[PDB]
Amino acid sequence: SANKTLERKLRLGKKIRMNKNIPRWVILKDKLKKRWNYKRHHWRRSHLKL
Amino acid sequence: PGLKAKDLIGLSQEDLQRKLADLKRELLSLRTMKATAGPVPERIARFRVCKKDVARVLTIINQKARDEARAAFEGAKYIPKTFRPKLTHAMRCQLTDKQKRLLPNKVMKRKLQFPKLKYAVK
Amino acid sequence: DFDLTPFVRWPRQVRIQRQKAVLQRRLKVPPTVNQFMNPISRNLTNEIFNLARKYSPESKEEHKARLLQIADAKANGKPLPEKSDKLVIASGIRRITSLVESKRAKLVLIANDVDPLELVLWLPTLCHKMGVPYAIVRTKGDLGKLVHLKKTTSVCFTDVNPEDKPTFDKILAAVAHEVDYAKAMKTYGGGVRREDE
Amino acid sequence: RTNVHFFRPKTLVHKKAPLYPRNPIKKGSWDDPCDLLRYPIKTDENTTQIEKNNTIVFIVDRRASKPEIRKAFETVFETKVARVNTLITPLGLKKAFIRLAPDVQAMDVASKMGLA
Amino acid sequence: GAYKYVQELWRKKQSEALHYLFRLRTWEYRQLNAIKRCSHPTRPEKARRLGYKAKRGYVVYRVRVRRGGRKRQCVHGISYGKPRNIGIVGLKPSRSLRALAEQKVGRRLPSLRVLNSYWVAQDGSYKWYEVILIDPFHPWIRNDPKINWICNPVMKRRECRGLTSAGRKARGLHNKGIGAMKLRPSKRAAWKRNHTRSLRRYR
RNA sequence: CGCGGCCCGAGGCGGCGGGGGCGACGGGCGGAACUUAAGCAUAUCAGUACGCCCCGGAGGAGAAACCAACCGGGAUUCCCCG
RNA sequence: GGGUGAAGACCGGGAAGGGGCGUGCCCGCCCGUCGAACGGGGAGCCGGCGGAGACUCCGGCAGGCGCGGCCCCCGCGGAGA
Ligand SMILES: [K+]
Ligand SMILES: [K+]
Ligand SMILES: [Mg+2]
Ligand SMILES: [Mg+2]
Ligand SMILES: [Mg+2]
Ligand SMILES: [Mg+2]
Ligand SMILES: [Mg+2]
Ligand SMILES: [Mg+2]
Ligand SMILES: [Mg+2]
Ligand SMILES: [Mg+2]
Ligand SMILES: [Mg+2]
Ligand SMILES: [Mg+2]
Ligand SMILES: [Mg+2]
Ligand SMILES: [Mg+2]
Ligand SMILES: [Mg+2]
Ligand code: NA
Ligand code: NA
Repeated sequence: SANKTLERKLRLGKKIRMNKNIPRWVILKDKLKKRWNYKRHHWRRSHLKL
Repeated sequence: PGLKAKDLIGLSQEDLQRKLADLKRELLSLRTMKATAGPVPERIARFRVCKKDVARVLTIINQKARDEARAAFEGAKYIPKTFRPKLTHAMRCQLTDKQKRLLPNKVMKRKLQFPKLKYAVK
Repeated sequence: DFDLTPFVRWPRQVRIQRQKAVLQRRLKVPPTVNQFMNPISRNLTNEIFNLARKYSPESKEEHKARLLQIADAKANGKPLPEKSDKLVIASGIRRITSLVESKRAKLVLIANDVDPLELVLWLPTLCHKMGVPYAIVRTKGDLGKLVHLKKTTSVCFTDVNPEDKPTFDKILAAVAHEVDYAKAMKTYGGGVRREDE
Repeated sequence: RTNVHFFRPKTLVHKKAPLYPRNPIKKGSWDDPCDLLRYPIKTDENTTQIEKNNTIVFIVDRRASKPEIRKAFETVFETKVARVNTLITPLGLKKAFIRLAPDVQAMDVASKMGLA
Repeated sequence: GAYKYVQELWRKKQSEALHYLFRLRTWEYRQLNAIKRCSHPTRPEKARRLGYKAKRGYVVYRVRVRRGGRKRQCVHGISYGKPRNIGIVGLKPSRSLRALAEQKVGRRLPSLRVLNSYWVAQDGSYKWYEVILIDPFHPWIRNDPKINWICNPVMKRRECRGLTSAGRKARGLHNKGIGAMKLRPSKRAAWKRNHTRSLRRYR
């Protein structure tokens, strides 16, 4: 909604900042086999419950 | 790189305070440089050193202050709870060793007239 | 207007106190308890308190001075000439009972307001059976002040100096006149109607 | 007695007088002026702000309020401040719009700090 | 001999004098709270017999409890199982009223150590007891060899583990010999020892 | 009508304590039914599951208001035996 | 405050239950800064600007509520409304 508490707003803020891929220089520095971050979410499919 | 606490322990409180002020000011300057333009290697190199320099100066100041305050309450009955000896809760709430060895007077008298002796059989 | 004081709602403690006084006043109290409701007169009590004040034990400030002076002098030497044998009165129910049963006490004073009362409920009959004069008196505080304690259950005379003998004999005669045992043991108390008085 | 109600009497009340201090050493917090300010924001809209309205856009600590942002800006950059507007962004940072006093050229201060 | 006289006196509860005193006391207690601190013991001789001393660290509390049997806690008074478990109102508590008073006081004052208790009065809907408690951190208590043992951490909440005299009696520990061989060191311990399946290496 | 002692209470201050956590072992309470009886109601499962409270490195118990019946033993605990 | 229950907990007006001015006196039986982005509530309009914001930015013109200085007064008219 457009009328939220700051407490709910801060927990949703962290979810957005975390929805990122694995950086390219990290994949090769650590010699990673699996190159996708499976803790990502999509707004049309998820239920954050926050 | 950076300062050493060795030669830092040789300054007065005011000097350290001024040093800290300058370090924080130029840390803000480096943050501005990172936020704008681009991260050239030299300023980014200086950045980490400055952060750890602030850490070191704060360490020295706090150690000096703690030593002074601890010397202020050396012989008092009640001292701040931050200077009392480090123990656990359970061993803090416990009887000392002599309190455990106390006996009533009658038992003291009895246990003195029959002391332990060394002997062998055969 | 009119006075509002007799209409105040007092705190629970005060009300309990006053109701307890009333109840003790208008119930049927047995004669053994009743004897502690009928103390000795005030004049004789004053005479006895004067005589007893002449025989008081050590004073608290004198005690404090002694605790240093005589304590450190007993180390020097001459210990026997350090605790004078000044005649004093005795306090405490245990000691009083001990010397009443051996007939070393001439006069026994018992406070009228001991709580609980079983502590001294039997003492008058023991004294009577032992042939020892006794008197009930007004307050534990006064008996305590005699011996420099907050309060005490009773004191007793064990000896008196030759000079004070005549006054002691007068006091004894007055006490023997003013205290009767059989009448006290036959008389009930309480039973006062509210409307009557 | 003009009131029929019994009230608790008035007794002397004392003040606290601890035998030992509860916080022997005075410690700092987050609110130091230089650490309160984080960094300026650099975009074309913001340079247009500097040129047109005499305003600078800065990132600050979320716990800061308008009066202390004004004081910190005045002390760290020697200048005068007219008004401050604030904002908390969707990612959780605090943004301040600082408009300088009319007799102050915001552009020269911006350039001196290196923002220009 | 004063305390001998007091003891013999307290053996005659039905005399007129003691009857009058008991009536006064029972009226007095009925106007107070269910848990209350006392300035001093009401019965000095019994308190001395149970271990009380007149020094800093000993305290006395008066406790009130209700009389009669117990009623089960089940909605609408319905038990649902087999017919032998169907009773509601005719039951009796497994512990005595003297042992319940110590539990109530221990719950109310968790920072003190319970010692003992004794009877002081009853009136037909209540009984009153007195409980002796010790402050384990007072220096006079901690430096006295005669009471030091209660400063140990194993003396914490003795009444909650059935270790006082009344709890011990409810556990069956006032008996020895024939009739008492299946209840030491505790009922469950004896049951466990008598039903263990020992499987040795060379069976 | 005022003020001293004792007694019973009230408000504040100082210094020390308490509270909560821990799928085992330990102590104290409350307390089933499935199941077996070839049905089932006493009995059994079981003084178990589970609920509540409380310690410790162990806990609990413990120096006879005991066994026994003998040419007797002798605080408590744990193992073997029936 | 308390009451009850083995507890967990649940129930509750009969209880010495606060302030002011300013240091002494005076007044006074007894909870809640819990519960409504629709109920009550002191006060905002116009024009313009961006790529994504506007009763919030800028320009103009106003309102309400406080604080600080300087001057600065303790009521008259009508037959009556
Ligand atoms: K069973
Ligand atoms: K609202
Ligand atoms: Mg800090
Ligand atoms: Mg034991
Ligand atoms: Mg306190
Ligand atoms: Mg089964
Ligand atoms: Mg069957
Ligand atoms: Mg079958
Ligand atoms: Mg069937
Ligand atoms: Mg069985
Ligand atoms: Mg043990
Ligand atoms: Mg509200
Ligand atoms: Mg509205
Ligand atoms: Mg406006
Ligand atoms: Mg829009
Ligand atoms: Na607990
Ligand atoms: Na432990």
